[PDB]
Amino acid sequence: STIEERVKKIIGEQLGVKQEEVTNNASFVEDLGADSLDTVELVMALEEEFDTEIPDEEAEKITTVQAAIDYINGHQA
Amino acid sequence: STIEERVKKIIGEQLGVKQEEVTNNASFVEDLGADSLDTVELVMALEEEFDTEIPDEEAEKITTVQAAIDYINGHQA
Amino acid sequence: VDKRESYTKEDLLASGRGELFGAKGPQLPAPNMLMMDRVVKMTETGGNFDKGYVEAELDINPDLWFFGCHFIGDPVMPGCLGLDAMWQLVGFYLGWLGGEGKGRALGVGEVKFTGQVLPTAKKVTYRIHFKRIVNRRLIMGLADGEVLVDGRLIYTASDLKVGLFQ
Amino acid sequence: KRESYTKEDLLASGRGELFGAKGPQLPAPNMLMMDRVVKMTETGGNFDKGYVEAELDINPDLWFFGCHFIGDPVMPGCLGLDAMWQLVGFYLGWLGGEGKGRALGVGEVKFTGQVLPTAKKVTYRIHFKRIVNRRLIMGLADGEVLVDGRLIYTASDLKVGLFQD
Ligand SMILES: *C(CCCCCCC)CS(O)(O)CCCNC(=O)CCNC(=O)[C@H](O)C(C)(C)COP(*)(=O)O
Ligand SMILES: *[C@@H](CCCCCCC)CS(O)(O)CCCNC(=O)CCNC(=O)[C@H](O)C(C)(C)COP(*)(=O)O
Repeated sequence: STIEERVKKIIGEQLGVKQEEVTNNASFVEDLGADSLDTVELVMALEEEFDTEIPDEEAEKITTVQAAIDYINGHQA
Repeated sequence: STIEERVKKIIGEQLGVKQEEVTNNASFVEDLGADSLDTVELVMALEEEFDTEIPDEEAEKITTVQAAIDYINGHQA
Repeated sequence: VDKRESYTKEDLLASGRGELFGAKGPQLPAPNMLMMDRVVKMTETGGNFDKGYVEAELDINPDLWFFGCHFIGDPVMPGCLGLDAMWQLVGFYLGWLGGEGKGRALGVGEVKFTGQVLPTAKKVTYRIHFKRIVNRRLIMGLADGEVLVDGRLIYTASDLKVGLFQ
Repeated sequence: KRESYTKEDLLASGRGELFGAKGPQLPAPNMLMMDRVVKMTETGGNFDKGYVEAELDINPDLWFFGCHFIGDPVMPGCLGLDAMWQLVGFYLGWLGGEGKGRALGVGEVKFTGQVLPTAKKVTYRIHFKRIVNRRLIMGLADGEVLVDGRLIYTASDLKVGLFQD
């Protein structure tokens, strides 16, 4: 599962938080310090790294680390 | 590729010309239209492509396609 | 908002008052930060990525305020104001599409200034090529831009980013 | 040479009266985007190749707040970016460089917070990476903009040059 760890790497970089803080059920907005901008850039960073376009309202539902992981899994296989 | 062709490519894109223009005798400013910014950027692009540092006093003498080639082949080809 | 494909200076001054795209739409800056006199073309498709295009102009006159101070005895149009025009135009476009919120520049990738605008010039032209519009809690536009003076390309900006926020 | 400059020194710079007759000028008001230069060193900064720190006091009477935007005042990001270009250029002059200043570009700029008229002070930090002394004298640097101690803008690879004729 390179997926789960690679996604945690991207989230950590984009939201500028520590490796320790990127737990699986952590909320980008509530738990991490993410605003509306960090969130857009986050999803766009996932699109760029893994080569997958997903419309804006497939996103706005990816709110946590589990969601991002879960979502990209299905689109990678 | 050869040192000669990599140097020519960098010169080409940096100065906005394709290879048939980049002749060994071609002078950056007299023949290829470079200004003071283009020449600074060109030599820096050379430093980066060939992973070498060129001092300003040296850079100042790189004014033709052949001089860039000779410089790179001489340090340390 | 009823899309038109071009806008006059009066339309742009109305935009600065909040009276062009309705109160909830973004505003342009008013003078002296407004950096265009008109928008001459706006399309939903077209541009280098076929995802949208805007073209705008600014008339050049030696009495423009910035020539007097940047610099004393050496007038030139500040590059930062050309870049602001491009951010202004991205935000304006988001409004034109119907986006609501306050406009904010978010950043830019590479900017290159290779020539200058002198007070003897006639006209500066801005071209914006849209790459992506994100319609989320934040509305964001991503574009490349070009600035020309009298037909001559002088500035480029990759990955201009502007958003509308609530 | 001095390592810090007052408002009066920066106004002198805009009249071409601080460095040499041949040194670069800062912009005059209303394009001058600092009130003071607090520190300037040849070493130090994140790359140990030069550092500048400067400040701008924030007051609701500043011209740009009235027009950008009416009903929603905020300091234009482009003007904070111009302060960074101004400081890179000022630094080249400070080292004794001759010619007219010109911004050349920047690599990437991110704006993650804003300056409201209720803020007290904006701080600019410039970290030099490289100076090229050729017919064009060019400085390359990273910049940071902070408001009341919080980082809000970053710029990588600010480029400014001093040119003749
Ligand atoms: C004001 C801000 C500059 C801050 C410098 C302060 C130092 C005191 C003037 S602008 O820089 O904003 C002018 C607009 C942007 N840049 C330009 O117009 C210059 C673009 N580049 C060129 O024209 C060429 O590269 C030049 C002439 C510089 C090459 O020189 P060379 O051939 O001798
Ligand atoms: C005005 C010129 C821009 C004109 C473009 C709009 C025309 C309609 C001044 S600036 O936009 O440049 C102010 C520059 C500083 N940048 C900002 O203030 C926004 C920076 N980003 C943020 O503050 C966050 O990303 C926020 C919190 C606003 C994200 O919002 P989100 O949680 O919904």
